[PDB]
Amino acid sequence: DSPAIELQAEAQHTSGEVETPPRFSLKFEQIYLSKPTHWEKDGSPSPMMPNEARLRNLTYSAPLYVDITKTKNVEGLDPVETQHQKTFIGKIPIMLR
Amino acid sequence: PYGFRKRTLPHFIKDDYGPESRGFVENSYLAGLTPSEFYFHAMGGREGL
Amino acid sequence: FLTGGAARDAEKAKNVLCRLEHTTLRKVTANTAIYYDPDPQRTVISEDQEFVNVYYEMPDFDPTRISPWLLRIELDRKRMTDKKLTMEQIAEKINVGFGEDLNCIFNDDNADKLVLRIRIMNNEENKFQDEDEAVDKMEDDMFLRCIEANMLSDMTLQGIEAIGKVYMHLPQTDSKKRIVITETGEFKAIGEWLLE
Amino acid sequence: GFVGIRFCQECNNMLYPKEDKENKILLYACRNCDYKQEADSNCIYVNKIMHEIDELTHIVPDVISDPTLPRTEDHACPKCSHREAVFFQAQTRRAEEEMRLYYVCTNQNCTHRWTE
Amino acid sequence: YVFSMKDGKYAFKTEIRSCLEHSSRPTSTLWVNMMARGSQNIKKSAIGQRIIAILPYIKQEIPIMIVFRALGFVADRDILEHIIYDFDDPEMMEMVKPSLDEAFVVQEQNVALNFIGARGARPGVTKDKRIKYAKEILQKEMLPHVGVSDFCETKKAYFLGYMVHRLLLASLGRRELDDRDHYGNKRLDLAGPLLAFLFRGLFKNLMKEVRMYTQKFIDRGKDFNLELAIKTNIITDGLRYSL
Amino acid sequence: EIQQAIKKAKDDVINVIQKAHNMELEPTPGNTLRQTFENKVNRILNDAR
Amino acid sequence: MDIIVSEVSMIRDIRDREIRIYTDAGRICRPLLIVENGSLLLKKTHVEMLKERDYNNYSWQVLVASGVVEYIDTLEEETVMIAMSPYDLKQDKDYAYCTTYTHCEIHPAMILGVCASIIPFPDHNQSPRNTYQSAMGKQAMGVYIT
Ligand SMILES: [Zn+2]
Ligand SMILES: [Zn+2]
Repeated sequence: DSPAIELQAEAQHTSGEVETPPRFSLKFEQIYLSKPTHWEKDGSPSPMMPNEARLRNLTYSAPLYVDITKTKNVEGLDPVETQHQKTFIGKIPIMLR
Repeated sequence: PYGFRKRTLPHFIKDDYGPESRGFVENSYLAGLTPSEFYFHAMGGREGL
Repeated sequence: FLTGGAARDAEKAKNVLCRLEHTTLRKVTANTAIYYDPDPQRTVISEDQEFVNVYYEMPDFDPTRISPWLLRIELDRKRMTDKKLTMEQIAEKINVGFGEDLNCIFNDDNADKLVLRIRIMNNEENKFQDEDEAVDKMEDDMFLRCIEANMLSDMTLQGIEAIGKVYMHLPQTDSKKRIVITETGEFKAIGEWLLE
Repeated sequence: GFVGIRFCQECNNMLYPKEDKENKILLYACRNCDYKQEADSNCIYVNKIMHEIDELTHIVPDVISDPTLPRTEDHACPKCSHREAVFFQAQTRRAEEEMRLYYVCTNQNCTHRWTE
Repeated sequence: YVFSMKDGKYAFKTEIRSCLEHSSRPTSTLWVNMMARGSQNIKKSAIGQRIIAILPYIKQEIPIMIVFRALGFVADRDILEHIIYDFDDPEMMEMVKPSLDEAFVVQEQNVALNFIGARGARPGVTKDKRIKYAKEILQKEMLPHVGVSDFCETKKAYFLGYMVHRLLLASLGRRELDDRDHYGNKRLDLAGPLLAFLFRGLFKNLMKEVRMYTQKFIDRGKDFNLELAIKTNIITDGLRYSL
Repeated sequence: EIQQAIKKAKDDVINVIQKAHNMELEPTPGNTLRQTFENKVNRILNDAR
Repeated sequence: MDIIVSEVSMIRDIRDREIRIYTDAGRICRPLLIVENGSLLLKKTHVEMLKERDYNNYSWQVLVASGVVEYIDTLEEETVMIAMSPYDLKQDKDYAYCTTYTHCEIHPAMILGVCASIIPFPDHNQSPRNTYQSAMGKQAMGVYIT
């Protein structure tokens, strides 16, 4: 239900401005939730434990991944689609049991 | 008060003014209360607090 | 507290209560209606016809100058008895609350219902008055409705407007009773009637 | 008796009372339109302070299909002589000062409502 | 909900807090009130009780009949069919009189829209932006639970007539007044809807930050990186702080 | 004896409700029929208690 | 259990000619037995099936889906008739308090909460003292977790 991101370039501070600027559209369509996994200082993932989160004062959270559809459209040219799948956007906390 | 539509509880009948639905307790605390009059005693005891 | 026969008789104490309790039209009447009467001596209500021709046989005003719009008020007999009012007091209260602008015709004392016919006389000397612009030019039935709301919701037949419900009772303790000294030297508490 | 209002046959507005003097007859006319008609009655506004409610027509006859309502089997129906009836008090702001019981016949074909 | 005021200029009020389901643009409160009889005016004595409406984002009082004429109903009979279901009822027919007796100047839909828009916040000029703003209030603010799209004025007029019908029923005691502490008129917000609302707020903040990033990297004519566009600390930090 | 007195008070308040439903309860001055009926029921229950 | 779930609340306002359907969150319900013709829908066959869910599989959702237990919310309580016990159902019609029963309570003692149900015989005590015991029931000492 979120509105799609619609763009239009406005290079009004420079000379030779193109009358038909290129445009972008961004859409979010899919949500993937994984298991609660903690990344350490070296970046190695490991499945966190609620006892481990209690002892290390960590937050029992799981990362969320989103699929991004990016359409690049030029006035007078065919738009092209790009899929940025499994894009990490943040960790949501997980309630136990 | 009639919290429901003309009823203090759904276990009574509408437009009933008898002492069972009114809030009168016919039993002692030694004998034990019915659940409706125990709820009415809760109604009475909340007002003091 | 009361003195004399009012403190010992319930009827005079109730007459005191009628002089103290706020009695508007809301506490005395049954219903109101607004009629159109083209012929005052040949009105649409047949039950009025037995006495309205009595009132217009020797009228105090020209019947051709009165307005065709009539205000018919039917009163309640039980509240009329409870407030101990007579009808001539109500007619006098109408005539002093509205002046000469309204004519009041009231029913008999032993009728089945108390019927009131209130009319307005068309003041032809005031119809030529100038300085009348954007002042909500007002129709006669609408004027009858607004003065009907005025005599239903604002005026007082008897009592005090600042006094609401009034109760009559006898005290049962020796605090609101009248304590007097007898000829023997004892203290006697008399439970006189009193108002709250 | 009591009277209501009438709607215009041309623009469906109110038809306000009006008095003209060439025929001594009230005309119920249109104020945004040019429609008018004669007066069947003579009242324009009746206000009742102590109004007599006919609440027997006010109560829905479907309340026989209500498990929360009381039932009686001694007061017979005046219409179809049904022994079973549903008695309840009215809901208006005038009837709580009387403690008046209102009886509805439980027969689906009769549905008589009365007061004892 | 129908409530009664012991003090003030309102004898009875009807309040509905309407919101679009599982969406943004949060809950809007719509009131329809009746005027108190105790008004010290000679002209208002015969008028008596009068029905008014209080709109979202409007600080003024508008009668319900101008609102009804703004929905596309210029005839009184159609509006009375919308409000009064049975034409044989005497006193309700008498009770719906004074608002109609007040509303004679407005008899057209665009005049009603101008009447709505002239009393709202930031009033426009030359009546067309006021008509558009009145349509915006009547379509996006008045009852979003029944519909926010076009051609939803019939269901909105039906619901408005039902709610005025409920208020005038409660004016006579034919239906009992609503109770504030009656728990049947209450709901419980658990972790679900509350975390959903935090997700709405943090998602709006994330979309605002992403839009800012791509707007400051679109004016130079260059492209952008989607992984560098999303600041992942926003939602996690907000949820961690609020929890 | 206590149970018989409680049952007698319940029968008395049932008879009070029946006579109020049969239009036989005359209201006292100073209060309405609602307040008179409630005061009679409360006095009966308090006297029984 | 075909189309409409048991979570959906529904009211038939008979005196006002209304039907209200509520499917939204925030509502609170009690599961209650179903009574028609002065008899429970729960039989001894259901008791024998509930004696073998300890063996294999006859879970509570099967009992709800059988049609004998319904989730009645606090809005639907104004239109239904609920009893203490089947002993109220077996009363003769000459002295019957009611003859049209729609529901029956499984047990009244579940109207209490967690810290108020720990009182032995709470009906023989005082309600402010029961509230006091619920207040200091959270301040007791013991093994809080294993
Ligand atoms: Zn017309
Ligand atoms: Zn019958």
